[PDB]
Amino acid sequence: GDFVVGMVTDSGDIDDKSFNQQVWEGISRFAQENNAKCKYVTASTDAEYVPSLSAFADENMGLVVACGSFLVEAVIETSARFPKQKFLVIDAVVQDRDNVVSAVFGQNEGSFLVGVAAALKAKEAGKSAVGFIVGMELGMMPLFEAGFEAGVKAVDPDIQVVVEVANTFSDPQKGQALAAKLYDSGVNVIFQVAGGTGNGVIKEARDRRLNGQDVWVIGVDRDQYMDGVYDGSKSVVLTSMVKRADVAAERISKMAYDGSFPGGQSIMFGLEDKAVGIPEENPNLSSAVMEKIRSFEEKIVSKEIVVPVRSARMMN
Ligand SMILES: O=c1[nH]cnc2c1ncn2[C@@H]1O[C@H](CO)[C@@H](O)[C@H]1O
Repeated sequence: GDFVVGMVTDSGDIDDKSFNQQVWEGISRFAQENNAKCKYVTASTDAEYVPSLSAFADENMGLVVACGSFLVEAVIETSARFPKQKFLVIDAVVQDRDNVVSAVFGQNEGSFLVGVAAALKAKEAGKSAVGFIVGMELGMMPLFEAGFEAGVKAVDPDIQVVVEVANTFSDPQKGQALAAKLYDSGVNVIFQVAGGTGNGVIKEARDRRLNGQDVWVIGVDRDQYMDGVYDGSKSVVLTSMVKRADVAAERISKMAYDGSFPGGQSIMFGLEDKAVGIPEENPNLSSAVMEKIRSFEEKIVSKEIVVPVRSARMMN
């Protein structure tokens, strides 16, 4: 009865205020605007990955969307079994499948920009360390730390980045504990790249500011400024590393619907497509800080500066 897009995620939550929420929102917009339909399913454990993709393929969906590095192995296999079914992989790469499109993001380039903002706010308070909390480090996740460190060092090579890994994208309690550990050490800015877990990092920052501690958090995926309002007016969110997975999902769903699915291609959504970067409006960033950030953004887009894909501590 309708062209249908089906989303399979490893997360039990599409309202994570971040990544899964952006993907579902993009699929939802495509459906609403094109008189089509959509649905999703959660694959909590990997024993569910293959059967979940298979069921959708068995219903002859217009497009099957798989989110994240965890589902890659299952997509690689399943796409070969259903050569006529179109699949879209977000946040990972699949090769040798003419029925699969891989959407990847230049998140190292966008993270460079919030690294500049972080280093400037830290210097403002005489701090020589900033924090970074990441959900997991598999797949393309290391790009966030690589770019964040690069942006911080571009401002002041002496500022250290202190890293904490949660090893989960769905545990806010853990996010809060790791944020408390970093803030208790004297850090005043933390960039969180942790999906649902990250909501706990934002909560901890809100609680600290409420009681007079001059701390900040940088959000991810969505513009999380409102998520950080703690006293009715002010927000603890300095800025956010926005990642338009919604645009990717919506646009590729439309290509599938129209017959122009770019099967077998990896499409990079980067800083020049405005697919990653910071929000257009930033109440907590001064015009001077904004100028510095846009200056760097221009050099990255022109390739005058190339942002690494792995941080110093992860390189030989
Ligand atoms: O549930 C998830 N499954 C896989 N990856 C995720 C999930 N949530 C978040 N990310 C990854 O972490 C980054 C920051 O939130 C997201 O951009 C995405 O790359």
